[PDB]
Amino acid sequence: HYGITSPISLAAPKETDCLLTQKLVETLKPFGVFEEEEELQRRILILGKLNNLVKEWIREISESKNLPQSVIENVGGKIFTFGSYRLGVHTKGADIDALCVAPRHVDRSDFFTSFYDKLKLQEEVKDLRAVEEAFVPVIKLCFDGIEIDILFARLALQTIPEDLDLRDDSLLKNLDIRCIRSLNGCRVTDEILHLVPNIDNFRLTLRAIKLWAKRHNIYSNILGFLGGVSWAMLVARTCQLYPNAIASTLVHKFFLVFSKWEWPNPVLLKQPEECNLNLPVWDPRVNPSDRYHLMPIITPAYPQQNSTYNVSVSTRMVMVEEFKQGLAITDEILLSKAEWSKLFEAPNFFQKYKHYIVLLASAPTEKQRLEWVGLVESKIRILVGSLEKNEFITLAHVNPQSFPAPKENPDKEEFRTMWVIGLVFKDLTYDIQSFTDTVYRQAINSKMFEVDMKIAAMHVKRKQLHQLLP
Ligand SMILES: Nc1ncnc2c1ncn2[C@@H]1O[C@H](COP(=O)(O)OP(=O)(O)OP(=O)(O)O)C[C@H]1O
Ligand SMILES: [Mg+2]
Repeated sequence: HYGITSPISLAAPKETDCLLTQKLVETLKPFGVFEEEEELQRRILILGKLNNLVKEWIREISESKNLPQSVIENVGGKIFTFGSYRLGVHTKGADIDALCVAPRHVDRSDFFTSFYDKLKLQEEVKDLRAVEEAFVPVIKLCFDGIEIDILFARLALQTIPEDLDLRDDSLLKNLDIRCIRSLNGCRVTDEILHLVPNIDNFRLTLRAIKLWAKRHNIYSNILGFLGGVSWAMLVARTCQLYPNAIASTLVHKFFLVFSKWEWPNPVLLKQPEECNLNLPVWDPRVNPSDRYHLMPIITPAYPQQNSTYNVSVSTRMVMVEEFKQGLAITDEILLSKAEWSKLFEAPNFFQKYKHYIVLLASAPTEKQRLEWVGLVESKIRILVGSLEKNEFITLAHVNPQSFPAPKENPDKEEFRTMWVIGLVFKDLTYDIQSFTDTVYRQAINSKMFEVDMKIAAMHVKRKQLHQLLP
């Protein structure tokens, strides 16, 4: 079977679960969860165009390197996809994650120069922006209105066979880490798709879970919660444990299983083999550092890593409790005492805590507000870390959903967004100032700050929140 343990139940559904699974599908449609068929066709044709451009590009490089006409006639080249799109659970408006795989005679500097220019002169391309210096180098663009983030990797192969499988550990044999990191995404995705008993049932379930997580304010890797990959792996492990169940049951078992999971025991999709290479691998047995991890969900391809080391005490608490409520609602639905709609109802965040901290960030230009909000959000965990060390606080729940904030000037217009943070006690002015000072500081030190880029935080009581809001 699938997994590092035996399944929990091999039971198949009853017609009763089949019609219950159809009502789920129906409850999801209004939420944009399912992309339109005409649009999926649009995206398919778009990738074909891209795949060809990559082919065309590589051939030209194969010619400038004068390689024999035999090689030139067989070098190949290919565009691989990964993440939600490749998983089959991308929603309306979601971006596409792609990797460009080329043979050895095409360097990375070629990707950022020869290939970048080729995209630059295509009629369908817009917003062609590159980031050659990121953790995972990437060229971003908007192809016919579709956001596409493209990684790049150079393999030690002379030619790229159409049936190349990127899971073969040998492919990493002595390669630049940049290349290794760029391959990780596809491998992890391709692994997940090969570790679940029934993909179709996996897709529909993942669909339901991601909506639920987003609606319940716990969807964000950056802010210490879970991102697409993490949710996909949790859902996959659930499938491995109920190989013959369908979506209505899996969604339920998802909550049954994880609301009772004993953290920090790690969530693994397969047994980790040992490989000669010396790459970072999550392993509490050899690495003491990895023992402090709170809610580990490990990547299935070498080198395995914890996809959620941003999860703190607060976030872990929040999600554990959210799993319990989740289990409860599905329990009713399964007893026909509730509708699937009840699972996707968002409990008013602005009313579920007796205290809150509100983050205000703004810049002089819409262009800047967007850039500023970027930097700010990456630092919000710092404040939570502080709020946590405080002896009077139990947890800080940052709502990963920011938004435009009220006017602070009736005259000139304003580009100001805001955040609302949940609090739970067992004054806060000092911790908030350290944060504020630290944000203004790190931003300025890393040359990513402009005069008039403001950031203010303030404590507020529930009753007073509704004021500083719509
Ligand atoms: N920790 C990770 N391990 C392996 N692959 C990762 C990891 N983080 C990101 N990726 C890959 O990069 C992709 C980044 O997009 P991200 O938004 O994080 O997830 P996604 O599920 O593809 O997208 P959605 O949020 O569902 O739209 C997702 C996955 O294919
Ligand atoms: Mg994505």
